[PDB]
Amino acid sequence: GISRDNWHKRRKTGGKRKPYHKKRKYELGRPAANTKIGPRRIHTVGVRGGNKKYRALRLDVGNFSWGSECCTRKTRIIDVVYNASNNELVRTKTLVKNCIVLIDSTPYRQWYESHYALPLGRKKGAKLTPEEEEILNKKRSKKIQKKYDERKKNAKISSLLEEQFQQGKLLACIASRPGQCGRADGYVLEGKELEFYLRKIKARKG
Amino acid sequence: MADIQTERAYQKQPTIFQNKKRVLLGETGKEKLPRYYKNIGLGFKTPKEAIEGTYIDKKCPFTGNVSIRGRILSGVVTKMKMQRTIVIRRDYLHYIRKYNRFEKRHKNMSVHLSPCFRDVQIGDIVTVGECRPLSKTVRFNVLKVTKAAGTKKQFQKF
Amino acid sequence: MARGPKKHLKRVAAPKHWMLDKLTSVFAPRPSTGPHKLRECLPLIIFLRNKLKYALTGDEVKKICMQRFIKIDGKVRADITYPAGFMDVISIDKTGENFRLIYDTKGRFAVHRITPEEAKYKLCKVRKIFVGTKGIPHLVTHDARTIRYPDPLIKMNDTIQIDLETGKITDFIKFDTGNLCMVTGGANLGRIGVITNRERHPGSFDVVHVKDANGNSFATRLSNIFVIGKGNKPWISLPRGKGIRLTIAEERDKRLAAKQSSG
Amino acid sequence: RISGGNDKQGFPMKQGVLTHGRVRLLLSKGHSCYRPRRTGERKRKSVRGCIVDANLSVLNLVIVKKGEKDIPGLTDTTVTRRLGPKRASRIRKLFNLSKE
RNA sequence: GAAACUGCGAAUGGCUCAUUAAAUCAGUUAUGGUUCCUUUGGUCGCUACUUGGAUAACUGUGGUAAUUCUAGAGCUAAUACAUGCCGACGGCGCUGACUCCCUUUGUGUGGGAUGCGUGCAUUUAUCAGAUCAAAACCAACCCGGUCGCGGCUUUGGUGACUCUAGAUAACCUCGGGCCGAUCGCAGCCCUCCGUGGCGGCGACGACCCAUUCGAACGUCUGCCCUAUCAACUUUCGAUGGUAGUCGCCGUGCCUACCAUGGUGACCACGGGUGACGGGGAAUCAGGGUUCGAUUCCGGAGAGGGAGCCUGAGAAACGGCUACCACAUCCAAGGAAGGCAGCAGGCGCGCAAAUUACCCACUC
Repeated sequence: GISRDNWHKRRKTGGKRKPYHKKRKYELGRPAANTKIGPRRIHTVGVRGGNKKYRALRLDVGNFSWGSECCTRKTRIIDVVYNASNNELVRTKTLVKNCIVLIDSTPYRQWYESHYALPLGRKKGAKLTPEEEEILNKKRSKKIQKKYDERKKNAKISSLLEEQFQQGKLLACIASRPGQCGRADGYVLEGKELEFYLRKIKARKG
Repeated sequence: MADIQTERAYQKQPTIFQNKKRVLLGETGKEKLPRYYKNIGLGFKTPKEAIEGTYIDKKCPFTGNVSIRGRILSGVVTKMKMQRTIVIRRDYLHYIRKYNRFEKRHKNMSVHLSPCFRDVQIGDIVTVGECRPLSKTVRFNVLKVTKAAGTKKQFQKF
Repeated sequence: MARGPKKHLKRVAAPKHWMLDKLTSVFAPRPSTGPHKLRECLPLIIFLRNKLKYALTGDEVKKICMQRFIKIDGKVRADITYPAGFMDVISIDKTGENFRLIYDTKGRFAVHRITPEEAKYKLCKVRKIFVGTKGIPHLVTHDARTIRYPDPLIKMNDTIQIDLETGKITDFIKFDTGNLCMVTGGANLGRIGVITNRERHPGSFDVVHVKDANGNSFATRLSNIFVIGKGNKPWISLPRGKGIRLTIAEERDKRLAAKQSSG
Repeated sequence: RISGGNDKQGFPMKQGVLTHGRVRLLLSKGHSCYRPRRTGERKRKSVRGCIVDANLSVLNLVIVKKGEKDIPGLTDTTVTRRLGPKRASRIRKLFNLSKE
């Protein structure tokens, strides 16, 4: 049907070539996955040698790494915001490798606040004191405050992330192939990559 | 030089990572990027401009994702209107055995030329080795450039 | 068309060293898939029918094997086209005799009878060294045998000795200058000599120079050299003619002078 | 209960074809009205839809509840010996045997 | 031990030469850019003294002019199909109520209640990988010793890896990765009288390495006649760049954006060929000319084009679906088809054998 051959097309000189044989089965191609945001729908295909391949049609969740902090957790996927290859892919919300996405900040915030014994995403006292202060302060015999200098002297986060945590969403990049692995999975944007894509997002519409 | 992110997607070397911890540098600073590079083997030497440079090129032999294997060849630089690729000419004699005499022939190759070579000119001599297919018509990559066994660029004092 | 693997062999396409006649047939035995390459083996049917002559037809070979009489490397084999090859031992316990496959100096397998205490071991050339999970070291031989926990001095191109009842390593010979070897491919096939120089090239093939007992010199690609003894002495018994490769004029003169072949 | 039938020209009825006409379907392993001669075989052949009409050669029917009267031969005749079970748990399940 | 279910093979062999001029093919090299039934060698311990329901052969009743067409009813199996323990968790890292000793903290300790994760495969992110030349001060100390001097250590391999092995945080495929609810011969040893087991020989099966048989894609050089063929290709992808999709994998293979390239008198581009390529054959002082459909090797195709199931392997035709050309049977509703296999026939033409016997030999 669809095929990926080299012989249907012309040579260096601009000259044509005639067909050598009928279409062979090892020259095959197949339609694209076009993965959307939505509750899990995966289908499987048999491939050359009798092996199996996984094709994701809908995904709602992924695995993401905050490489700066050595933290990775299972996280909800919210939206797609930039695509370097084609604007119709963000207009129709399709998920592919090196796409830029928004993810839920919560499991990183909960890891940080319990690891460093400090607040992160907080606005004002009404969202600090009335509950869950007992995550931050407890009885800690000979481990109370000064021994947390192992934590507190390296706790400060970049200003570009502290502005994202207050809105409840982080920017991330997809590293897996979702139409081939069945998974959507990647890493949190940081530093000069975050400056580059914030300029590109703002310069397109804002 | 001062900017390299001229594309719609961010440009970086794979296998290099930048720490977002212990970031203080005071009134001055140093390079946030270390550089990846490798030895090619076969008695070739890596150019200084690959180690001291800041360019991104995935098809580069010294700083990218290619393996040099099989045949090593040479030819004369003859055209360079494409970007990061050039055309070289190879000339030879063919024997026709009914007569006891030779015939002159040529072929052209398109080859990939990275930054780190930046003073090449038409009529220079270039050495190349095989790769995996790099594009439709490209199979070879530049390992060394020279102008030995010939006249100077400008006057004899060059 | 060719839609999958082939399973026949024409008799004019078969390996020259089997010495098959021209006129009995169209086909030859296709060697069974196994430890040795199709070009480099001797099918068991050609050894029993054509070399030893214990059977007049392929059916008389089939009813020797199905009685469980034939052992190769100490294991009973019922397959009549099994690919036996260099350094293997064949034992026939019912007639009371043992053989080893070694090249004649004209580049073909000799019949070579051996004593039952020499039928207990074989020599193996090393093909590969690698490390598996939990850091365990592995070895691979020229006949597909895989060994765990080899001695850390055993490197590429070396020769190891194994006992056939247990399959474990007993002793080894290093590849270095002055050791005795046999040639296992090319035009020099079936010659014996001492290694005298190795010349190396980065990419393409290394070349070894070898010296004869009579002082002749010859060379080949490194893939054709098999080491068989530390210094001057072999670890195996050797066939008539001992790898010396005399020329056609010397061979004429001994055939006239010795009056052999019932003169 | 109505269990199926045959058309004129002998074509069978099959469940799920919602018409009084006949149709041609590409049949494959696991459908009724076909028996494959090779692994992976499919063949296109004629079948009749589900709706009952005057056109049929025969209707198949099964008695799901008996009346008070007896229909001659069909409902007088007592059951045959069948064949007994062969799996061990099946024998225990028939005779209510203990696990020991 | 008929039949039937299940497993394996049917992708090899045999036939022909229509298409096809850098294509096929030959010599030479490469997968550090992939896949691989079987054979051979590694590997095979993070209700359980044995689970579930349901069909074929068979028995019984039918429909159509007709086929290796099949429908309704009554029974019963598994190495078919689907579930799922037991045994051998006793892991080691991270938490740390409390507690003890020199020094209230910090900082050096040894214990430690209690939670969480903890085989190999799979997806992503991070860490480490040790070796070199020469001195002088300072905080704190390894150690020989005590209130300033001597002396050092740790997977493997290639010409070359973003290799192999190792450590950390998570994922995990489920109905949609592995870790045996299977079969046949001889019997055994005992806190032992038929019990707890442990065990000899196998047979079949399955995830992962390495082999063997290959297949696929790529490198360099090699071709018959023609100018009454001189310029050609180019978002209708032509040459190249960046990101991606698809695929067993490299790649304009395809999509979006961008650049303006690529080949030619050393003959491109176009047309012809009673053109399948090579090993080879006839003739021949020396040099040549002509031929090669044809038993070995490589390629292509089963009336003409196209699409696809099953499988490790096919875009298969002694498999299937449709259009186009032929054409057989009919109760006019319908059903069935492919000799460039072996014999045999018609047509063509100057032009080519028997509708014989057998698996004894070679495989």
